[PDB]
Amino acid sequence: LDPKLCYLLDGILFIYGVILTALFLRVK
Amino acid sequence: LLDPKLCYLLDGILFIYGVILTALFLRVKFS
Amino acid sequence: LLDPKLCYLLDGILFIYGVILTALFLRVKFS
Amino acid sequence: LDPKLCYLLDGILFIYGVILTALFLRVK
Amino acid sequence: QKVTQAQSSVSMPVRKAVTLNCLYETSWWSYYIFWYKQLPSKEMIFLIRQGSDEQNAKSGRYSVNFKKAAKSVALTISALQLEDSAKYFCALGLNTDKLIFGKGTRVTVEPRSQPHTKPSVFVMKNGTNVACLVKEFYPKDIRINLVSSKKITEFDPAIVISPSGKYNAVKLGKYEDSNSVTCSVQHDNKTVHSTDFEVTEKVNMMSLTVLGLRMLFAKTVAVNFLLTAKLFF
Amino acid sequence: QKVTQAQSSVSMPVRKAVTLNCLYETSWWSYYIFWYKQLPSKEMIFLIRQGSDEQNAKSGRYSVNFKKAAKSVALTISALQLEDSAKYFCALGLNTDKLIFGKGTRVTVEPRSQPHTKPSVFVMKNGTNVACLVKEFYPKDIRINLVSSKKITEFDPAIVISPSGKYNAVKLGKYEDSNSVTCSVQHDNKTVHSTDFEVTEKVNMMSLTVLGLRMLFAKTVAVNFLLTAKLFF
Amino acid sequence: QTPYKVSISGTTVILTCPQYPGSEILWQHNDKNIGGDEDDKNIGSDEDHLSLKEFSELEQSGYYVCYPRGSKPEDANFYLYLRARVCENCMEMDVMSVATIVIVDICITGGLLLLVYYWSK
Amino acid sequence: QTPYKVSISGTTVILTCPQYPGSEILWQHNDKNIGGDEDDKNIGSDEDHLSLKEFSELEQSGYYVCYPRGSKPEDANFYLYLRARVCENCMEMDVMSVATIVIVDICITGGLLLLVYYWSK
Amino acid sequence: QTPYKVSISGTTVILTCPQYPGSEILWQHNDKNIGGDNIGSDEDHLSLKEFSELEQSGYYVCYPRGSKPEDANFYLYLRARVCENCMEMDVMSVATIVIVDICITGGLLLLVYYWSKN
Amino acid sequence: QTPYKVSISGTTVILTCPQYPGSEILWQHNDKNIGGDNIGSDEDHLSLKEFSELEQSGYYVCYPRGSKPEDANFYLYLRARVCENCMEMDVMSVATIVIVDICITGGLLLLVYYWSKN
Amino acid sequence: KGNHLVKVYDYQEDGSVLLTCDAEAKNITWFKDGKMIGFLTEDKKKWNLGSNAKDPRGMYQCKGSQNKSKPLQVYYRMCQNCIELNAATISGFLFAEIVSIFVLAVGVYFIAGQD
Amino acid sequence: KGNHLVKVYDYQEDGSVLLTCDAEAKNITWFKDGKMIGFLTEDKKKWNLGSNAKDPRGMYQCKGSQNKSKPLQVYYRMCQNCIELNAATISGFLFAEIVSIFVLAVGVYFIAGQD
Amino acid sequence: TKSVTRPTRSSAEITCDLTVINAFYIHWYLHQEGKAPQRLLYYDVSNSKDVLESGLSPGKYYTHTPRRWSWILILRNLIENDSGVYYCATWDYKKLFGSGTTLVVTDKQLDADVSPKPTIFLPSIAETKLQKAGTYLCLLEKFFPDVIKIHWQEKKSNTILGSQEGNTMKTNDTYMKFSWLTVPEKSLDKEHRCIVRHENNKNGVDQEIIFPPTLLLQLTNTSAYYMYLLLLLKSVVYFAIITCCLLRRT
Amino acid sequence: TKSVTRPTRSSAEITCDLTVINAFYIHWYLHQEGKAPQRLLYYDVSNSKDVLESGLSPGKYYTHTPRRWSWILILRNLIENDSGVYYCATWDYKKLFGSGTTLVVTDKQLDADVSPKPTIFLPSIAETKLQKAGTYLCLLEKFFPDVIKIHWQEKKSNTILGSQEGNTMKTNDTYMKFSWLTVPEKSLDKEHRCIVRHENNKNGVDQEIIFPPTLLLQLTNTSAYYMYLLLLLKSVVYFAIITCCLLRRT
Amino acid sequence: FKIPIEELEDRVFVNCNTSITWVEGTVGTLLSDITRLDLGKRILDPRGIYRCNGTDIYKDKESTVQVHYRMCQSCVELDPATVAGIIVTDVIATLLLALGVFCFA
Amino acid sequence: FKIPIEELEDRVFVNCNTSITWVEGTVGTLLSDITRLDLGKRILDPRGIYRCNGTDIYKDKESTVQVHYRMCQSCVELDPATVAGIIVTDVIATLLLALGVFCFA
Repeated sequence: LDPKLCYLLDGILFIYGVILTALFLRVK
Repeated sequence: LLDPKLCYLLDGILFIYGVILTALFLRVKFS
Repeated sequence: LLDPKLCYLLDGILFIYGVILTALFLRVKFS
Repeated sequence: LDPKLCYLLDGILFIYGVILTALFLRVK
Repeated sequence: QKVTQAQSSVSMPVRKAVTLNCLYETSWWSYYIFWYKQLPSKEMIFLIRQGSDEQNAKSGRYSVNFKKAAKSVALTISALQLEDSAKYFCALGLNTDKLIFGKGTRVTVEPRSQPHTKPSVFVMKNGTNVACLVKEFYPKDIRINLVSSKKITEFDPAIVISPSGKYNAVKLGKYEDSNSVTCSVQHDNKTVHSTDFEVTEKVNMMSLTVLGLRMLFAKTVAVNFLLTAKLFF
Repeated sequence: QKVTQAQSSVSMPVRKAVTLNCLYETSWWSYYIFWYKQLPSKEMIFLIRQGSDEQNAKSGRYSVNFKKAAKSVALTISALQLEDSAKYFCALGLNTDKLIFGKGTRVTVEPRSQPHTKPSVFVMKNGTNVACLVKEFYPKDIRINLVSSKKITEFDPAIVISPSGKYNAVKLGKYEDSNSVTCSVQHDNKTVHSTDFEVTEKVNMMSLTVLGLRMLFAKTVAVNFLLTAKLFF
Repeated sequence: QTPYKVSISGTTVILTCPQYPGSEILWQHNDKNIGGDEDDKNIGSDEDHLSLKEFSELEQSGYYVCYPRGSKPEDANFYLYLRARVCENCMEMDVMSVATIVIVDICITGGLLLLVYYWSK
Repeated sequence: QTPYKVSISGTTVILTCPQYPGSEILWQHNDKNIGGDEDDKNIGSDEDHLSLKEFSELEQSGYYVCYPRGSKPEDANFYLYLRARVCENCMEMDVMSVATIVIVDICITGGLLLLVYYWSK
Repeated sequence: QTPYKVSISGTTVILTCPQYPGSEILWQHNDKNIGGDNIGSDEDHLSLKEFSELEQSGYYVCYPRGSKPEDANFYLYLRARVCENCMEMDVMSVATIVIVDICITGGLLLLVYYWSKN
Repeated sequence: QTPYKVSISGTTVILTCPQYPGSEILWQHNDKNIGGDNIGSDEDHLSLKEFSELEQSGYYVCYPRGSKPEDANFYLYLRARVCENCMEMDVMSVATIVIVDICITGGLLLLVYYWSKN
Repeated sequence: KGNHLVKVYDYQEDGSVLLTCDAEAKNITWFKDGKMIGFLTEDKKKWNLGSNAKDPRGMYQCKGSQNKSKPLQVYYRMCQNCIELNAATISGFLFAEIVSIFVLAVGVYFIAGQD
Repeated sequence: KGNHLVKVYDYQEDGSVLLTCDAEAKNITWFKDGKMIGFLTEDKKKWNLGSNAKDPRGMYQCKGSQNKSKPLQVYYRMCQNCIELNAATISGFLFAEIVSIFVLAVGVYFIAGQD
Repeated sequence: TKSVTRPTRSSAEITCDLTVINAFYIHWYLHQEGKAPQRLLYYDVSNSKDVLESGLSPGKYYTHTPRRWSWILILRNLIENDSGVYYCATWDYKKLFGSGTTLVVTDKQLDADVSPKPTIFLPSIAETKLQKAGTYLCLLEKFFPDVIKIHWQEKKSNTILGSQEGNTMKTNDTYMKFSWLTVPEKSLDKEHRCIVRHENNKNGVDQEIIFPPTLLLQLTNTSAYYMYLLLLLKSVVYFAIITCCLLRRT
Repeated sequence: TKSVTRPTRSSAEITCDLTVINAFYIHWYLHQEGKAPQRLLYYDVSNSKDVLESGLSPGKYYTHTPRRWSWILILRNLIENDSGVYYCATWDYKKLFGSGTTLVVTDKQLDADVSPKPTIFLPSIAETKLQKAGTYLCLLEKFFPDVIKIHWQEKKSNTILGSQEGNTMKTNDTYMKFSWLTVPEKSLDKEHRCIVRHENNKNGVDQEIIFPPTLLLQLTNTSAYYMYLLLLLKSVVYFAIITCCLLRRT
Repeated sequence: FKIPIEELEDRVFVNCNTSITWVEGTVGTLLSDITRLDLGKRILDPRGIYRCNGTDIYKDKESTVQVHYRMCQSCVELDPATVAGIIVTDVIATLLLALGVFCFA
Repeated sequence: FKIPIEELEDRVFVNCNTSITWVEGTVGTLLSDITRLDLGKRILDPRGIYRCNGTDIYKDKESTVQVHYRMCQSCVELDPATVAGIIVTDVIATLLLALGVFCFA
């Protein structure tokens, strides 16, 4: 349970980073 | 073994980057 | 006890009202 | 079974009365 | 040295008396005469002993009549019973001596006088063996014939004295069908077959309160409908 | 009709030969001489039979020397073994006839020549009974004395031939203390007492490799994002 | 013969003895006096009444003979047999006594509305 | 007193005996000689070294006394007790020795990009 | 002093006597001894399964071993009537669903009022 | 000659000795006789269920009846560590999902490239 | 008895319980939880608690002319306010709380649409 | 023994196995599957196979001064490359292979839309 | 009493049960059919010698003492005219006798098993109402020595029941007997036995034949009392909504 | 072979085990200490009569045939000079003998129980290392007729073990024997027996003396090692796509 | 001389020694044996006057007994807190319903 | 005179006959009984110099023992094929990431 949480913490962190890069870059 | 503490060293790096782009995106959206 | 016969005294009143409005609604729809 | 039927007879009677009032009143 | 008993069998009824004879013959000057009885299970029981020098010996229900001038001695069994059915021996007779026995007489004791009763027969089977059972009856004139078209064997009846003083009899017989066989009896001029034997004060308030809440809800629906209709006109 | 055997005992070692003598005496014209042996469990076994009209009878390891002019007959047991330790009888002798036996001679067979070995004694108790046990030793000159200040009984030793061809001996003895008793042996000029016998490195690499693949994937996402952004400007 | 009207209201049970309305009455219960004994002041007689309070189904349920003055107790030719599940604040009410309140509630709710409608001139 | 620095690299275990740096040393192991025996050529001494290869946790794990020439073996007042899970191509590395490679990887990946950016004039 | 705590979960009654923490205690019911092995006599718990009213309703006495039951603290009197998978609405679940029903009705009709005025 | 074939399905080990097709054979394990009725001694199969490592790991000898086990062909040495409903990725399932992953990624992104250029 | 005097009389036609202090004295003084919540005169012996349908709990005791008695914790779960939470009440609770909210919301839509 | 000489020594602190040819001779000559895959000098007696974590299979034998011994098929499933295919790995394999393909396809849509 | 069934030209052991301490002479009598009991011999016990009769040579009768105060008469070279009942006797006066032992001397004409074989019966169905009783019947057959004793016992007791036997009728070469018992009313459905003592039984032990004989309405009124009190706190919320929306027009 | 221990002025039964079909004469021999085996008598079996020796009157020896082809010699009025070993014999030539039966005639000088009473021993502790073996010892005592047979058997087998007895030494009025056995190394901790055959052994059955002797982390690191190697062969496919789409602009 | 009113599980009998002649009330049933009467169920409330005659000890005396029962299971426990909290809000609901009818006309 | 280092399931003890005086190293704990010392866990790597005094046989001799342990469970098995195949592609990924940064500016 505790080793498995870090492998779906990085998933929501990858998807949140990609979404907030793609939506930040729409400024031009 | 050293696995459980070692795995969160990347997910304290992606949190830094995620809060950096949320702090950069809130600036270029309201102002 | 008097519960089973007593409960249907309201559902013979709502049937009266329901058939009154169906008889009033069929009149004001066709004619 | 018999005491329970009168408590879902009044439900269809309430809903049928409300629907046939609301649809009758649309005449104006 | 001879002992003679010229009596084959005797038949005497219950509570009567019986004399048994014994002709001894000897050349001694002082001897004893012993009486023995033999049960059908082959047991010899000493009954009475008559010493030939003093008077007549009696012991309970036994008595001995002694004729010293002749050669006759005689046993009396008074007030007979049902277990006086034995064979009786006369014996003639210090630790080395022998007894000289006679050939023995047999006493068969018959029951008393009873009124006549009726048989009331029954029947019982084991697949091929049958057995007519006859219940109590006093005079011994019985005929226990069976009925079957298919006969193999038929042994004789066995009439025996009951503890009531009457008689019972069993007659076996092996047959094939062994199910439609019914025995009959010709006792005492009247035939006996075997076919006659063959044949709550708060539940009410809770329903009243629920009806009251129904009548309140059907008015709080009406007020809301009437005011929402007022909002549109 | 006499059979004489004036030989009390013989002692002969293994794989040697022995002659036993038997002086018979009779007046018949044709007779037979039988030889029997008796085990210590009291069993008679027929060995050999010498008919007094034809030549010397032999059967296996047995041979009979016959002197018809004299009265001497003689049994030979060649190539001796260990179960030739019995008592031997001479008998003299159609279904009704009897055998006339002699008083019997005893043959006790001794083992062969062996080099001398040493005793190696032990001891074993049952609360009050002791028993010195002596292991294999060839010459029979043994003295199995025990040591106790408190002696009650001491039976004799029992020397018996082992299946190895040497000897074993047990000497019982009952005492009170029965715990501080130690047996000794004086066999073959050298005393033997009994006191000398009395005394997680690949799980870590897998987590390191998975972290390395994470750090590669977070750069192969970055290269693809950076070039797809270049495609739009 | 005339009955003994047993009025049971709440817990109070009132028996009436009209067999001797021109004399002074007493009561009995299992050949033992009750009423006119001037103790346990819930019970108490009148010209014909007898009022029993804190009534129970277990005790005080049997033969209630009411006889006048100068009368041997076994002279009367009437007895009662009262067995009552006397209750606390509860009354007998069947189905027909509830529909007659429902219909009156409908005719007093729906008899006001066409009067408020007629008030509005 | 000065320790016996036990350097365990891979499989090779090197003990240093600096207690007599002005003499010629030997070793022992459970009161039995080792080193300077000129057989099983993996082991071998020096001025202070002792290099044991094909090491095992089971055997060669005990008392390693190092004494100079002309010395009775029970004269020294120091012993070792070495018990080692000597491994094949593996080294001790905790958590803190991996984050210091991750941070250096970030600062050598992200220290090139703002230099390639500055090259482009 | 400290009364017997009784707790009725579903159709199963379970009761505790918190007067002696650690000892060997026994239980009784109209002097019919309950304990020693159906029914369960734990270290301080009694687990009366299938609690039908007409056979288990009376005098329960909790006491350690070696002691007389009449020299104990006190008794209980239990007259429970239990049902299968049911609750008992005190004012903890009838003053909770009434609060959250209004704070879920007003927390939805206001959202519909926003969504409809736009 | 022909070795013992062992096959481990899930947590259940099953092994065969293909040296004698039809006979009455027995099985052993550290001279603890296995066969004759848990565990299963078939005509040439042994079905070791619940194969825990610390009690069943050693010397298995397959041989027909009437023969001495030490006069057989050879032995086995088994040190299996099994798990419940698991696989073991050799290069037959790691060179198959890698092939079909690229031939399902390039077989979808090309379809999106068609659907997007239209 | 052993200083256990209070009993409870039950099994009658009506729903009431009665604490019977089996102790010979005059003027028995009832209690509840250490305090003197009641009192009694003569001519009555069994104190009344009410209905078993109203669940009389507590810890009752009495006192005669001698020393005071030992308690008796009465517990009555004659519930009657029990509801049966099977799969036909919690599934008929998601039909009076979904139809009603949707009728109210299809009303409030029109109310705010009129404004 | 009965011409069964090879044994395997195990149960130690480290992960390695050792084939012990219990046969008195000098210069024991090891094999594997009929061929002479190894050899040995003196001063060492137990041939080494490697780690149990690397799964040593085969059919090993030896040979003394007398005739050659009988084999011993070693089988080691100390797997460590096992993955657990329960309902939380095959259902977390349809979330790294659906999100990734949809991110790649929402990229390729824009790539081809730019052309 | 028992039987002995030796063949011709054999030996027979006849033991007597008469146990007497400090006897001096033990006489031996023989009884045959229609004759008298005659003494064969008598055995001195202080000198251990037999004194025979004036009729036969020695080598026929021998008195054996296996234990102290126990005697067995051994007969030798049995002929068919040796068959009868054998007693042993002692003086004290009177002369006690020793219960008899029948000896049967046959020519080995058995050639099969000669054990008594029961074929038991059950009471009729009509007897068991109009008599308050029932009767068993235990027929035995095919047994040779004819010294047989049938007696009935209870299920668990030591009482002898009132049985009523019959005559040992003879078949062509074997025999046959039957016994039967009537039992009263209230001891009827129990177990009964037909113990049969005989010489040619299996294992020596005599046979033993066993004989048969509302809380539903209370919950659905308050599970619907709480629904209508939760549809009545939504109509008041809606009434507050429409009143607040109507009062802003006044 | 067994023993018989009757007193003086008694009777003794001596049976012989020699089973022979269709014999004609059965001889009887007597062997005493330091004398020769002499014939006492012989029994004709086709006529059933004893033919005695020239020394005693009849009334001493009797040959009894209980069954066909079984013979018992009954002695009568035992005197102390009657004690010895008794054989039975038949012709065929040779003359077979019948294993002996010792008869002891005492004056009832026993006055107690004379059964053999074991007092068994256990191997020493020092024997069980430096010899790889152990030895038992089974001492019997207080038994009168002295015809005793000790033999050792296994825990469950029918083998006779290599025991080594001793001489039947005599106490003041009783006797004493001991037997002992050595067993090898790998058959040591099992059960062994010291079966003792004797006449005055209780219930007739001979004695039988019994002798004592993490996998959770390992799977969740490689189930996520193969996911990141399958998200790294999609980023290379996408890198090839964008590189092929960027190189067409150069 | 009273008239014994004996009890089965639900049958409230009337017993005599001479012929029961009904006067006035719930007749119940008859019964086949004389000097008896069945009144039927306990929860039926049987009530009536039943004169009987004398017995073998107290003859020449006509006796009379009324039977009266109030074993109610048709009764309802009216509370002063859930009746006066249903009426006093139903008058409020009626006066609210008579507000909109004004409000239109 | 050495100092015996005895073993429980995980306790690497230090035993003497006279008072242990710690010199230098991992002190572990103390122990209540004299002439003892506890060093604690096997996987802790206890290491230190602990001089002790003589015994009842080898008295007037101060003895000394160092304890040293390398029972590693913090160690990692570095391979020359999955380290040199992660670094040599991470340099490739870094040089690819430093291509687009050129490609913009």
